[PDB]
Amino acid sequence: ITSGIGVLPV
Amino acid sequence: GSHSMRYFFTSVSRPGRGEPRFIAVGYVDDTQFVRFDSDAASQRMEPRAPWIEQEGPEYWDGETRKVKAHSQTHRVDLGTLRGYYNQSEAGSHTVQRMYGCDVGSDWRFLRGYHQYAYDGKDYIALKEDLRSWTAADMAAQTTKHKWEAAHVAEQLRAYLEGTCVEWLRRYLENGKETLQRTDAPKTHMTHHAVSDHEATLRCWALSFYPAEITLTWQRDGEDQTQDTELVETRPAGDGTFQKWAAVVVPSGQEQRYTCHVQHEGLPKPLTLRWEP
Amino acid sequence: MIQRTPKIQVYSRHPAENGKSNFLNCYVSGFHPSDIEVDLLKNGERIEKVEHSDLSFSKDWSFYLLYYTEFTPTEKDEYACRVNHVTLSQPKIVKWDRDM
Repeated sequence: ITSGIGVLPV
Repeated sequence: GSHSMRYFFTSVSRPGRGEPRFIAVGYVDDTQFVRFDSDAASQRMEPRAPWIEQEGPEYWDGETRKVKAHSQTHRVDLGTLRGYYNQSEAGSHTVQRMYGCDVGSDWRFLRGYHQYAYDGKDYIALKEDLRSWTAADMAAQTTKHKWEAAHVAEQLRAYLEGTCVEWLRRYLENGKETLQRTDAPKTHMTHHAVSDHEATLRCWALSFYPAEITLTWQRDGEDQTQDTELVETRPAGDGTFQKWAAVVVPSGQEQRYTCHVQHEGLPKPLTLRWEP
Repeated sequence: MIQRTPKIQVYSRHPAENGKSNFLNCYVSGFHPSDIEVDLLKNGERIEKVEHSDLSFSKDWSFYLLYYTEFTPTEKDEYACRVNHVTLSQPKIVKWDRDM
């Protein structure tokens, strides 16, 4: 299960 | 033993034409199980293993949407990073991200990772604690105040200690004969006349899982990392791995030496010798 | 900015025996950047029917692939792996040694 949250642009 | 999950995401810019290459992949320990590839036809997340397949068509839908968001995120990143480093539009650049969780044998959360690289090199990672960041330089010190203002750490903590782990067991529980197996190595050893009076002794380890394994030499009962050769553990194609360490010796001094193996699969540490 | 040349290993999935079925692998590790070219040759002729794994990466961020192809060893047959990378002057031909 990959994350729908975190994972933002730099 | 302890287990884990990792996701690997890579994006590669193609300056002289196209949008960027995007590949994703997931591993439960050393077994791949899912994959997305931008270039390849379907534009879906695709099962890569047999045990994962059973999940219904909203598992895959969700995964596909989420995976496309990541890839839009890396799309913007590559261009931002050009911004940060005043780089030309005519190089090709690379963003990898990696994350996932470790569990103990009790199956409970053990640790978490989240690490980001640009052009092969650490850019920012979170530290293994109540959550802070490590910025490789002043360009990434920027993504720091940026990610701190957004509470980005807390958002990942929640995923890593939360659904990452809750979901890891669902794959262990369901993929048991593929994932909870521990195959011992099928060891053997070969001899090769190479010179006039100096020969080779390769010691082979075939088809084992998991992939951790040590293979040491001993001239007369001590370690010998110098004068050996040790090829990096490779996978065989059939779910198991291969590996070998060899050693150049003098002719008629072969019984001196001993290949020592350690592995999860072995209750007891092994040892071979040029008997035949 | 940082380049890293590939490390190649060529080998069969099982131990070889003339005239039995087996898979021939070329395993390429430790490279950067990702763009790479890898053929499998038989008597120095590219073999079309080859497959390969989804690109992934190691703890130092360098990439690795596996390429493979069904085959039957024999005495006369000669098998190699040919490779190109942004770090390689000409290509790199690595033969298969039954005892490697």
